[PDB]
Amino acid sequence: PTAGLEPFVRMSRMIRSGVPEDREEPDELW
Amino acid sequence: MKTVITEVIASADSQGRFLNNTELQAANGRFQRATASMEAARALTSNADSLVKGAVQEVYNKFPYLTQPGQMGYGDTNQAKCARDISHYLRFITYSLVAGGTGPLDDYIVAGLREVNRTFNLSPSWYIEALKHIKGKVGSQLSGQPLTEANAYIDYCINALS
Amino acid sequence: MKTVITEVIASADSQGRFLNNTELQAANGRFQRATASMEAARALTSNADSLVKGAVQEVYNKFPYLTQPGQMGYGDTNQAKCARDISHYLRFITYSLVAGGTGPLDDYIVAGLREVNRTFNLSPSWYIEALKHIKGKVGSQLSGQPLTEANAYIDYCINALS
Amino acid sequence: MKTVITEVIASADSQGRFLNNTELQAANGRFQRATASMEAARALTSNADSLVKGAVQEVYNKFPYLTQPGQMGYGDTNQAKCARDISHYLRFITYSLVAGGTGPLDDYIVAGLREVNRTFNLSPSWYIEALKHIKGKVGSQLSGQPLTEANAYIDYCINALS
Amino acid sequence: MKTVITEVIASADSQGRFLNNTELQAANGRFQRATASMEAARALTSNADSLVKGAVQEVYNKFPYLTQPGQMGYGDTNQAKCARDISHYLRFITYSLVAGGTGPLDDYIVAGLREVNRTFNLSPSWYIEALKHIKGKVGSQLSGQPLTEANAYIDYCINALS
Amino acid sequence: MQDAFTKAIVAADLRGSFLSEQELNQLTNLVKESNKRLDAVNAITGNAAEIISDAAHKLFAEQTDLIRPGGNAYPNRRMAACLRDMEIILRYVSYALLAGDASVLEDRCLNGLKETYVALGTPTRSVARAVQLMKETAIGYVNSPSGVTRGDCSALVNEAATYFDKAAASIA
Amino acid sequence: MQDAFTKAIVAADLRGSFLSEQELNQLTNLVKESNKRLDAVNAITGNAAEIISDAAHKLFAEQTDLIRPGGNAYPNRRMAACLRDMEIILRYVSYALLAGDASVLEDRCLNGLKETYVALGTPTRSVARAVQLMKETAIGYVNSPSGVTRGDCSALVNEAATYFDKAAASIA
Amino acid sequence: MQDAFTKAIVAADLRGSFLSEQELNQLTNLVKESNKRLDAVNAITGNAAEIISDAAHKLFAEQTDLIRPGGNAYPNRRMAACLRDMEIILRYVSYALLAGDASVLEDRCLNGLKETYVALGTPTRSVARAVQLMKETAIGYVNSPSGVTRGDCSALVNEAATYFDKAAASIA
Amino acid sequence: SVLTKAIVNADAEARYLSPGELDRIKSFVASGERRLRIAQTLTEARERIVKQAGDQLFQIRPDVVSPGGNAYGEKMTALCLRDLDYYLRLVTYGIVAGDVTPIEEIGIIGVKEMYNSLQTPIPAVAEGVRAMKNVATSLLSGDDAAEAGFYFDYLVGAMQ
Amino acid sequence: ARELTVTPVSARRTTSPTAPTAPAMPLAGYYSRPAPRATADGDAQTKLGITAVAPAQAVELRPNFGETELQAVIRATYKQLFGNTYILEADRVVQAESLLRNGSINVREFVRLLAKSELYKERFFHCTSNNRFIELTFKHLLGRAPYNQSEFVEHLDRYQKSGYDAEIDSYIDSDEYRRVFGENTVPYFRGFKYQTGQAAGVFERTLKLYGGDADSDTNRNRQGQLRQVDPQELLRSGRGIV
Ligand SMILES: CCC1=C(C)/C(=C/C2=NC(=C\c3[nH]c(/C=C4\NC(=O)[C@H](C)[C@H]4CC)c(C)c3CCC(=O)O)/C(CCC(=O)O)=C2C)NC1=O
Ligand SMILES: CCC1=C(C)/C(=C/C2=NC(=C\c3[nH]c(/C=C4\NC(=O)[C@H](C)[C@H]4CC)c(C)c3CCC(=O)O)/C(CCC(=O)O)=C2C)NC1=O
Ligand SMILES: CCC1=C(C)/C(=C/C2=NC(=C\c3[nH]c(/C=C4\NC(=O)[C@H](C)[C@H]4CC)c(C)c3CCC(=O)O)/C(CCC(=O)O)=C2C)NC1=O
Ligand SMILES: CCC1=C(C)/C(=C/C2=NC(=C\c3[nH]c(/C=C4\NC(=O)[C@H](C)[C@H]4CC)c(C)c3CCC(=O)O)/C(CCC(=O)O)=C2C)NC1=O
Ligand SMILES: CCC1=C(C)/C(=C/C2=NC(=C\c3[nH]c(/C=C4\NC(=O)[C@H](C)[C@H]4CC)c(C)c3CCC(=O)O)/C(CCC(=O)O)=C2C)NC1=O
Ligand SMILES: CCC1=C(C)/C(=C/C2=NC(=C\c3[nH]c(/C=C4\NC(=O)[C@H](C)[C@H]4CC)c(C)c3CCC(=O)O)/C(CCC(=O)O)=C2C)NC1=O
Ligand SMILES: CCC1=C(C)/C(=C/C2=NC(=C\c3[nH]c(/C=C4\NC(=O)[C@H](C)[C@H]4CC)c(C)c3CCC(=O)O)/C(CCC(=O)O)=C2C)NC1=O
Ligand SMILES: CCC1=C(C)/C(=C/C2=NC(=C\c3[nH]c(/C=C4\NC(=O)[C@H](C)[C@H]4CC)c(C)c3CCC(=O)O)/C(CCC(=O)O)=C2C)NC1=O
Ligand SMILES: CCC1=C(C)/C(=C/C2=NC(=C\c3[nH]c(/C=C4\NC(=O)[C@H](C)[C@H]4CC)c(C)c3CCC(=O)O)/C(CCC(=O)O)=C2C)NC1=O
Ligand SMILES: CCC1=C(C)/C(=C/C2=NC(=C\c3[nH]c(/C=C4\NC(=O)[C@H](C)[C@H]4CC)c(C)c3CCC(=O)O)/C(CCC(=O)O)=C2C)NC1=O
Repeated sequence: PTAGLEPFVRMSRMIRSGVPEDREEPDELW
Repeated sequence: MKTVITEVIASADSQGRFLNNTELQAANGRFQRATASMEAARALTSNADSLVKGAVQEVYNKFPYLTQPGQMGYGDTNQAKCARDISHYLRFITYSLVAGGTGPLDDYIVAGLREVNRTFNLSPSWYIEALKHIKGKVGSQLSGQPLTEANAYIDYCINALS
Repeated sequence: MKTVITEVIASADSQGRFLNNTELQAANGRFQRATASMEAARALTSNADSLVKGAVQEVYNKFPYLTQPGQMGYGDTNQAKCARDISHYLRFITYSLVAGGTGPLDDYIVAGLREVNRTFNLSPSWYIEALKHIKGKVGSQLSGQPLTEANAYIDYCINALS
Repeated sequence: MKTVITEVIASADSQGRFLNNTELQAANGRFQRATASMEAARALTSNADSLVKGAVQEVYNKFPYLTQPGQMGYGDTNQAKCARDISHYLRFITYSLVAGGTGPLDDYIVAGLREVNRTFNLSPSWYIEALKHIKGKVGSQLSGQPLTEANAYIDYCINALS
Repeated sequence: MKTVITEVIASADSQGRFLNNTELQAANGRFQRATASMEAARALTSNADSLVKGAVQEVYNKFPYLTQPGQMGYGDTNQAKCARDISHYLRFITYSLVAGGTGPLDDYIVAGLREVNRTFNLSPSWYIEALKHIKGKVGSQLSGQPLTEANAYIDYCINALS
Repeated sequence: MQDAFTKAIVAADLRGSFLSEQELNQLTNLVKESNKRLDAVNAITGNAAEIISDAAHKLFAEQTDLIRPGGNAYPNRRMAACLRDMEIILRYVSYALLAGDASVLEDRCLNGLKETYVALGTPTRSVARAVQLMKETAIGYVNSPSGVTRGDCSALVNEAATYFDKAAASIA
Repeated sequence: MQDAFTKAIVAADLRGSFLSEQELNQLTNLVKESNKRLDAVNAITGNAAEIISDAAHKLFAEQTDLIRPGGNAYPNRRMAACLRDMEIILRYVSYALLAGDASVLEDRCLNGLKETYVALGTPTRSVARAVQLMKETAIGYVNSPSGVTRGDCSALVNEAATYFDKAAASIA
Repeated sequence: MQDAFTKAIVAADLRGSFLSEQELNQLTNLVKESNKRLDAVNAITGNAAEIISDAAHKLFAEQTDLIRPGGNAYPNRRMAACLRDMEIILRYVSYALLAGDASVLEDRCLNGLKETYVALGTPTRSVARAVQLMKETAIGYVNSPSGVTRGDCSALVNEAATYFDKAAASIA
Repeated sequence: SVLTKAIVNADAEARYLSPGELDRIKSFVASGERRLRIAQTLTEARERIVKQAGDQLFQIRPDVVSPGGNAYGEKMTALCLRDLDYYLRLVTYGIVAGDVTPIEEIGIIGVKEMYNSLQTPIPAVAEGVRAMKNVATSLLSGDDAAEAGFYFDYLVGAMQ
Repeated sequence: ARELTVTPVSARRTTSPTAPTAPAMPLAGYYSRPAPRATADGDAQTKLGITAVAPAQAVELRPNFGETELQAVIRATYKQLFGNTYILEADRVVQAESLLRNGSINVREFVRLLAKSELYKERFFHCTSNNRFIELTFKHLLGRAPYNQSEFVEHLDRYQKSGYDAEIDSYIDSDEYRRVFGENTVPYFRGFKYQTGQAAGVFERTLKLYGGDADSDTNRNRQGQLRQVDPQELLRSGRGIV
């Protein structure tokens, strides 16, 4: 169904459509 | 004898502890509630006579056969001991109202109830029906928090008998 | 965690029993009392900053020697950990105010207090004096039943430390 | 399940002890008694059908009002569940006869009886009257030690219900 | 009162048992050790006067503020009750030395210590510092196994107070 | 044990903070609705026996296998155990309702309960159903009582339901 | 255990009667003064440690024999027992004060106490005195507290005194 | 419970033999060094409180998360539990040191301990560290005491270390 | 990783892996659990490690935290420890990879140009890393402490 | 719109800030911020399958008991000795309750009469294996798991030599029962507190024996009465040629 289109989570050599989920943000702590 | 006051004191004592804000807050509830309770008590007290005769009769009207010969609603002594018994219940209801807890009911009517009723061939159904009737009429003697209090204790007796 | 609500529920459960009029009267106390408690809580909450700095200083003013070198009121870390500790106490006082009982104080500060203070060479006298001072100033932030509540819990901590 | 055999074994086990002449004498009683017991059992077994219908009816004849509408001896389902219940009692009586003790009665009818009857508004009086009737008719199906056995267990149920 | 002798006897008694080679070996330790113990005892006994005045003063020299007015090292009665208290400790140290165990210390000073000190606002720190000083001076009154014994018991008191 | 305030306090403490003005007013509202809450708990207490009885009558009306030999509410001993469990669960649901928090229910009653029943051979789906029936009748009573002041108790009826639904889910 | 209401109820029942209008209003008055009562109990709780401590300091100021060897508040173990008893008695006096009845004090604390002390060799007259000192200071606190509304607490101060005086009498 | 002699005896018995001249002299040597051993056990007993205190101060100096809310040595109750465990472990290490065998330590203290802490959410690596600090200070005391005769205690200091190291390894 | 490095050399010479290359993959993977434990311990103490590095740094160079210093002030110091947190993280990555590929692309290639722009004294960043070695190394067994130490000394080396 | 854009933090993602030419203020605290593993006290007890309830608080006959406190003691003793199992009112030991009502027996002797009752033998002794019986008797009377495989061998040997009643008396006359319940305290679960002279493995074993406030040492579970603490795991902690 959308299974063919699904392995497109690998994107490119290095291309991920935006924002890498949760991202730690340590500046407050420092 | 279970009251809000005795309960909090019991709980303090058993932990070897002075009464603290938790326990005094509790006590304030019991004292704040006294007005409604005691209004219910006064109304149940002065209507006692008729509340009792009303409920006694209703036991016979709901269980017609009780009043036939050879039965337990027949003759002066059965019918006398019945009025007395409902009167005992109303009496302890007023006491529980005044006391701020079920203690008087627990100690003088609930503890032992079933054993006694079972040895003497007394059906709880009668007593529930006496109390259901008393509950119907107390609907128009009281209202608001005095009625809620009266209800609380009448219902408490009905659950004790089921 | 000890509150009027948890206490009555505990007492019911341990007798295998539904909550009855005794227990609900108690609960009404805790709910009726919430307004004064929560006013104390809001006042102690917003003044926290200064109540803490006031009490911290008073520990040094009453025990002057603490602030000399080689002593436990000297250097940033001791004086920092002190402010923090009084802040912990005020925090749990507000919690006890909001909760309707001493539970938060019992579970988070009283249980273990002496063992900890004894291992770390912390004198209760400081903490009593911090609290005596906080009690002085809370005299003019509150009045009536909110003040009585604030007092109840401050005094509860002082007795825990004596 | 209480029988003479299980009782003596229980008593031996609990003292960490082989069965001795005391315990084997006891067992001989139970075995010597089996003939009378089992004659009662066979007679109660084949007459079951009519013993049950006889007792069911007698509950209505002694409590006429039960069979009126709005009552618990009315409609197919009440009257069906009644026959069934008396049948349960006779069944366990035969089991107790065959087993050599009250075990089957204790485990399957006595344990829990009152709680169940009280939740479901079932009066013991009916059941006593069912059993009193069954006792009347069993007077002419048996005699001698088989009758004494039948009686022992019927009476045991009547005492369980008083 | 805990001594090597009482301990082994207690352990025998509680198993319903005569003293055996295990228990008599133990006792020999206590008897072999008496010479060093009792030398410590005699030295601590005759120097008592000065050991006490030395430690009392050291409490004021280490806590200078104690000797100012409004404080607990001021006036004849505080300073008198202090000397007395250190004297109590040295007394029980000598007793523990002579007795062959901590019993005298456990029964007369340790049991109850914190409750008393807490009610009377007595800081253990003073008492530790009294004892630390007594330990310094006892370094040159004794040596070898008498010093080790003296130390054992002084340190035992310091741990009781931490 | 927790109540709704105690819960607030534990979450605040895990931040190292005095209660948020957010949390304060949520609790001010609980105090606001507390008379209704007391009536709701009182509705259950005042009809406990009938709630259990009526649930029961209906459970065995539906599942006539439980009262046959071989069935888990047969003989009298087992029926009394089943009636007792109905009461125990109704009890802890009423406690949760006074408290404004499910914890007493989850910790003292629901924790381990399913595995107990499976060990015993007690059909959990039937027990879940008995709980669903208690819910219907209990809420019935919360909604239609003796001379209580007229108002809206739906918030509390929902909350009571979730306690009944927790128990059901936990057991089935 | 009795409180002032429970006491009324027991006496009424022994007549076979609903409470007399006499007794009703006596109890209405107890409810009338109950805020003051709560402050009075709170006065003791809030200063329990100092009440015991101050009583103690003064007891041994007067009776310097108790703290000598041979004396019943020597060594630390005995002093801790004596301090503990002071607390126990102050505790049951506060319970009686919340209750409006001496029974908890007489039944759980005073009953047998004298004979205990005599068996132990504890000088009862000294214990009586320690109780008299607790009374002085406790009432001090009942009468002069933190921002309580001004009014007359003498009725309650008397009643508290009789509980202290019961204990003293019972023990000496 | 085993000590170093008892251990010898158990191994001999498993051969069906009287103790080997090998084993005899190993035990003669333990008797030879026993005064030193008594001083070593005495070093720990005489400074137990400071050993725990100093270990503690340093543990929380390093791991300031434990004393924040969310941390396993917060609030007072948990800190008291942590201080108590430090004492318990130091206690069984001293017992092993008197005995010349680790068994009392392994059997009464270490057995199950790791799984307890994991169940509790107690960070085992922090507990291991607290044990390492107790070791440093304890040995410090074993090596530099009050007027003990001068000699070499390194054999005993090693053995004490292995008991501290057993505990650490067992827990981390 | 060790894998990436071996393979890239293989592919670049148009060939299958050597016995040597195969051997190191085998020895490497055998140390997997150990390397993972070394990273865990250090991840578990990260907040403590940067701090103790940060104290060791400011004693040795109180000037960096002085009027004309790159890290002078509370928030110029906050960013400085954050950079120390960055490098400890990269060190945990390197240890589990068994080489520097990741450490290198993320935080040394371009680092001279970055810090020269910000005018950060590079050699005092190298000191901050030595300081972290000292702390981290005191939370690891002798054998694991050495294995970790190689990666700390690499970063110290690359800032040079 | 300046204010909205500016004068307001607005919504980006979340979160902000602290940076050039710079910064913002909500204060801070050094030992203020909560450590991340992050939480609670009481999560610990409650996490598992809560044994929130045991930390304990014994109930008793504080000389001068009320009928309500006595009924609470009686209900607590039945819940402890028989677990969460329903007991019919006909199955109750009415004679032993009457003796306790009259103050003629203490709570210890009432527990002795209940543990010697035929109801306890039917539920726990006749329906389980002798080793599982011993595990449950330790659970019900002492509130703990067994410490070592020696306690089992001594209790099994006493039961074989002196029978059931002498085995029940051995738990109740133990110095452990006397030291920690005395005469007037109902038995309660103890295995969640480190107790003096314990064995750390007792905590884990008492958790295995305590399936929670809804579990039934109920003797019906199809398989019926088995065992729950392993013999291999029991052997860790001691093993001796007792
Ligand atoms: C303190 C509280 C208290 C209660 C509640 C109480 C109930 C009670 N009801 C009794 C008898 C009785 N109760 C009734 C009741 C009734 N008869 C009727 O006409 C009606 C059907 C019904 C009233 C609804 C009867 C007929 C007896 C006589 C039973 C007998 O001795 O055969 C008895 C037996 C002693 C006696 O004969 O008086 C007790 C103890 N006793 C108490 O001390
Ligand atoms: C949740 C409730 C809670 C409380 C109440 C609490 C008290 C507490 N205070 C502590 C330390 C401390 N407390 C102080 C207190 C003071 N220093 C001064 O300048 C003044 C004299 C005084 C304030 C009045 C000091 C100096 C320390 C450091 C002690 C040390 O580690 O040497 C510690 C040891 C752990 C640590 O070092 O932080 C605890 C547990 N901890 C808690 O979790
Ligand atoms: C194994 C032994 C055993 C017994 C003894 C037993 C009794 C018993 N009788 C019941 C109901 C009943 N029992 C009766 C009895 C009668 N109705 C009449 O017409 C007469 C008055 C009377 C017969 C004398 C009735 C009407 C019900 C239905 C009650 C209801 O659900 O409303 C129920 C409730 C479950 C059900 O509805 O079947 C039980 C458990 N159950 C058992 O498992
Ligand atoms: C048998 C063993 C035993 C011990 C150890 C003991 C301690 C002890 N010290 C006390 C008082 C005291 N202890 C001190 C101690 C001191 N004052 C100073 O100048 C110094 C700071 C310090 C000495 C280092 C003071 C001032 C008091 C009077 C406290 C009071 O009543 O206010 C009291 C209260 C009773 C009394 O006032 O005498 C006890 C029981 N009692 C015993 O029976
Ligand atoms: C003894 C313990 C105790 C109880 C039980 C208690 C009840 C109580 N319920 C109240 C109100 C009320 N109670 C309800 C309850 C309901 N309304 C409905 O229509 C539903 C059927 C039911 C839902 C639960 C409502 C609507 C009010 C009026 C609004 C309010 O005061 O919040 C009030 C305020 C006075 C009044 O308006 O009557 C009290 C004191 N107070 C107590 O101290
Ligand atoms: C948390 C438990 C709790 C407490 C403690 C409580 C106290 C309380 N004390 C009150 C009054 C008062 N309390 C006192 C008490 C005193 N007057 C004096 O001069 C004496 C020093 C002291 C003698 C005991 C007086 C005189 C009043 C005003 C009159 C009255 O309301 O009866 C009031 C009525 C409001 C007010 O006037 O402030 C409350 C609510 N309420 C509670 O729910
Ligand atoms: C056989 C001898 C014996 C040992 C060794 C023992 C350990 C032990 N430690 C416990 C708790 C504990 N142990 C600690 C210890 C620590 N917290 C930290 O953050 C530090 C890393 C560490 C101190 C160095 C804490 C905080 C708890 C309480 C956990 C909780 O209830 O949340 C408990 C649970 C029971 C209780 O809290 O009393 C046991 C059984 N019990 C025993 O009987
Ligand atoms: C009350 C129980 C008890 C103790 C504690 C005890 C101690 C004790 N330690 C001794 C020796 C000693 N003890 C040590 C101990 C040490 N040397 C060092 O330099 C280290 C700092 C320390 C390491 C532990 C040494 C080196 C000797 C002398 C050699 C020997 O006798 O083995 C001796 C022999 C006499 C002497 O030379 O002083 C005794 C009796 N005897 C006892 O009955
Ligand atoms: C913490 C509060 C608590 C709960 C909730 C509890 C549940 C519980 N239910 C049990 C049994 C039981 N529970 C039931 C219940 C049912 N049977 C059915 O068929 C129906 C589906 C259902 C009624 C709705 C029955 C029949 C048994 C007896 C099983 C047997 O012994 O065969 C038992 C075994 C012990 C005993 O029989 O007394 C426990 C522990 N125990 C507790 O202490
Ligand atoms: C329910 C009735 C019941 C049984 C059956 C029972 C078995 C049983 N056998 C045990 C031990 C034992 N059983 C044996 C038996 C044997 N050794 C051999 O080499 C032979 C092959 C065999 C004899 C034929 C031995 C030697 C031990 C002691 C094991 C030890 O402690 O090392 C133990 C451990 C507790 C104790 O030692 O008292 C139990 C529970 N316990 C019971 O309560």
